[PDB]
Amino acid sequence: MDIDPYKEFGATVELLSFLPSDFFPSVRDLLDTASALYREALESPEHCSPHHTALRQAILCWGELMTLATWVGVNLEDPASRDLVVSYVNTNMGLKLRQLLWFHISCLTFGRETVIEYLVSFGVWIRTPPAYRPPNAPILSTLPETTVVRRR
Amino acid sequence: MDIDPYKEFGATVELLSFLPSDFFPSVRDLLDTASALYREALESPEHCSPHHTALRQAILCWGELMTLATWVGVNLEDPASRDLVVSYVNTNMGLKLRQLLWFHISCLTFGRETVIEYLVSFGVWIRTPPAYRPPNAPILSTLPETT
Amino acid sequence: MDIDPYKEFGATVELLSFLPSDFFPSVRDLLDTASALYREALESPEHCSPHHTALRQAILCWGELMTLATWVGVNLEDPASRDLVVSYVNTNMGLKLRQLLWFHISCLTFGRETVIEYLVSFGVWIRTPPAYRPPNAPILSTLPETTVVRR
Amino acid sequence: MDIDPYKEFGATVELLSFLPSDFFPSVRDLLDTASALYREALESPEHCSPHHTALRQAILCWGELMTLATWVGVNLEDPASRDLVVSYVNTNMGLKLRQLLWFHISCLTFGRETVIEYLVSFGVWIRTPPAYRPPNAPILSTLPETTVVRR
Repeated sequence: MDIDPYKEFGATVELLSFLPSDFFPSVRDLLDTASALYREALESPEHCSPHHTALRQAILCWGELMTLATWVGVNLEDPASRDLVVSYVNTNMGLKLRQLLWFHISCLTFGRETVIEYLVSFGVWIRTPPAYRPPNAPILSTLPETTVVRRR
Repeated sequence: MDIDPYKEFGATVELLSFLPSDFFPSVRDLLDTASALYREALESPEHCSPHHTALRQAILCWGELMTLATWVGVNLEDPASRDLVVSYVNTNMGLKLRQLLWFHISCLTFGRETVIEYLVSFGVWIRTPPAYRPPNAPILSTLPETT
Repeated sequence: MDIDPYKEFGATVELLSFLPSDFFPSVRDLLDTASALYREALESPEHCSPHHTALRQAILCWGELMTLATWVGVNLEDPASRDLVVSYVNTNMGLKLRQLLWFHISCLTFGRETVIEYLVSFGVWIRTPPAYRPPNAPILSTLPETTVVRR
Repeated sequence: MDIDPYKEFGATVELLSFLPSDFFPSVRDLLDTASALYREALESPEHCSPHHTALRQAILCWGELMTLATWVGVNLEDPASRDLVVSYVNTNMGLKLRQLLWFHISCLTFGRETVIEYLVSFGVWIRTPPAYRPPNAPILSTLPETTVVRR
């Protein structure tokens, strides 16, 4: 039974596989973003959308790894293996979560069709050799390109 | 932020704590149950319901922990350290997952309102003193038993 | 009781903690802006807007902490104990004031719905990797863009 | 910046200066009256009235001085200084605040127009020399000091 976490949502793991690891915010930046934006919907006793249902499971998935990370510190006396496993939880298992947090926080912010269409145009850009492509990657942002929020 | 896992489904951590920790079927007995009944819906490119969405996440949460335990076997040359890590994952981290699989596999099979009532009714049984407690714990059943 | 100063205005304490602590201008820059713009309305018998009511209380709250810090200098001799309380008022308690002045002076100026989407947009901007975000930091302005003869 | 807290509510600082300093109940008694009657509206996600907006700011002003009162105790190593500045925060800074808490808690019950004409009437009473002054001062109440009811 091979489950594709994004296939339910119209994306694919191959489609998100082109985004470099530098693309994603840190796992703390994404938890702050979900907390400061969606937490009233995430803590509510409702299903708002499937992106909410999926973030709730992902945020708890990470909290149980952060229990493991703080566990191997107190309950493991070998210092060489304490920091070797914590490196794996933060760098490896964190990279797969950052990808998953980024996807649902973006589909709530920008809409799901916009994020999927952005991952196509970003893949076109990232597959182009650096000489033949524009130097700036495509941007996904709520800000105007000039920023300068103004009013209305 | 708190995010009680069960709250959007009508339960709470305090309501699933009526069940003892050793009540739950081993993770592999749960994965083979979902694989038997639900595999085609769990792998479909659709939103079937929120319980499907929450199983898909839980099953992937587990597969990434078994990757962790496969990694701890290869990459840790201390056998005295590797046991406490691999055992903590299969036991301590399995329990909180083993509760969450049991909940959604049972709400897909038996319905969600039946599983909430099962938790209340199992709490009445587990709270009864051992003298007056019936010998047979409550159990979820699909049988009207038609003839 | 637990009261959130921002909650009646559509914001929370974490939504203003979602921006860096050094984003907010100094207390004196914010008190100058209130007088250079909103003085007459803050001195009036009218209620005007709830941002005025909330901002009057904040300006007066800070006037009492400056009476305190002036009091401590005169009436508290021990210098190491004075530097702890004077710096605590100006920094730790000043940070919570800076956020509260900044929020109401900006909602009176730019609108409340604008400042709330600015806090969300500026905080997501700063957590994005630099290559993947617009190069310029967001900013609030009332000056219309390229209005005459450019558009 | 010369802001008057009460001017938007129809009073002044010298209209509340009719009431002696020791008239006002302790901050604890005033925070229990706001917590008893008004707590659900003070924590509400809405603007109930200007008196709510003013209490919300004032209850938060006191919460920050009780963090200062706690921080001084822990973070100052001189017992001569720590006990001197905490006395200022409780006594000196609490007087102006419990005068402010009294006014808004007294306006939410009884109404605002009643609390103003209570201040005028209590001044007429407190200015009267003690020989000609009646024994029973004015009082804010919704019911007589004796109320006959059948049940």
